[PDB]
Formats: sequence, structure tokens, C-alpha cells
Amino acid sequence: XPLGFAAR
Amino acid sequence: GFQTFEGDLKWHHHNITYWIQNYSEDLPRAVIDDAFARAFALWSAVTPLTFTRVYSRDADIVIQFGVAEHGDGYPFDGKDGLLAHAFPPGPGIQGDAHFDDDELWSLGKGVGYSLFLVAAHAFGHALGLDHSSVPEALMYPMYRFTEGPPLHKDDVNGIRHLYG
Ligand SMILES: [Ca+2]
Ligand SMILES: [Ca+2]
Ligand SMILES: [Sr+2]
Ligand SMILES: [Zn+2]
Ligand SMILES: [Zn+2]
Repeated sequence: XPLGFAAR
Repeated sequence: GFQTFEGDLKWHHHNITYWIQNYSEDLPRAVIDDAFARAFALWSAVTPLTFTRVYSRDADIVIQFGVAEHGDGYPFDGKDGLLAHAFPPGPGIQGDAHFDDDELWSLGKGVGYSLFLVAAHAFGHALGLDHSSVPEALMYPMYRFTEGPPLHKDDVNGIRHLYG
């Protein structure tokens, strides 16, 4: 695999 | 790795169904339902797709809040870091959107991460979009809160290359 969304 | 997806990575029907399998306790259930509806509404305005909530795993897009290892071999990492992940359109696990339940989920101005903004991003993938290198695009890989309209040209350009 999935695409991931990352925080600062 | 060696895993491959099936298909061309876009939907080939216009009524996309979704199933909210569970909830973060951080917001009322209806507020979460609306946050997902609002995220879907961003994309339905600029595509020929409709998004219909269903109530079984028959759905194109299955939505799950998970902690750590939550069933797909791609574990979440606890507070902060990875916030969510999503699989491109197709059968089975494809299309699905998962959110890290170890996060504090908020809406705008809340002290946690915006469920609305994160869902809008994840759903972008669940429709077929890749990450953008445009820092202000919704599909940029890093979360930055904002109150301005989420979609940018690069996002609409990506989505239209998929659906017209
Ligand atoms: Ca996390
Ligand atoms: Ca939480
Ligand atoms: Sr699916
Ligand atoms: Zn992403
Ligand atoms: Zn997952």
C-alpha cells in the first residue's frame, strides 16, 4: 504494497 | 517485494461502494461518517464516480482503523509517523483504506491529525493516484494541516487522467 501517508 | 497487484489500477464501474468496518473512539461515529463522506465528496465532484456506503465486506473500498499489525502484513507504527495507507483499485485487498488507530483523530483545529484530510489523501490512492512531488498537492506524501481547499491542479490532473 500500500502507499503510506507520513507525519512530520 | 514480490507482491504484485491485479489489473490496471483504476475502477471500471462508476458507483464505488465503501464499508466502514470499525471506528476510532476519538470522534463520535456520525462525525467520522461525515468526515469520510466529505473526503469522498472532494473526489466525486471532479470525477464521474459516486460513492455509496454499504454494510458488508462486499465493498470496493473497505475502511479500517488498525493498530500495529492489523491483518495485511504492513503494520502501523504507533503514535505519529505513518498515519494511514491505501491500496490501488482492483479486487480483494485492492481499493482498501486503513488508518492508524494509535493516532489521535481530530477534525480541523483539533489537536490530533485531521481525519478529513488523511482520508481525502488515502481515498486518492484508493481511486488510483500515486504520490505527488508537488508540496501543496493533497497527494503529497507528508501531512501538513491546512484550512484552504485541499485539491490542487496536480491532483485533479492525476484523477482526470484516470477517469476523464
Ligand atoms: Ca502511526
Ligand atoms: Ca486513537
Ligand atoms: Sr477491496
Ligand atoms: Zn499517500
Ligand atoms: Zn493496512
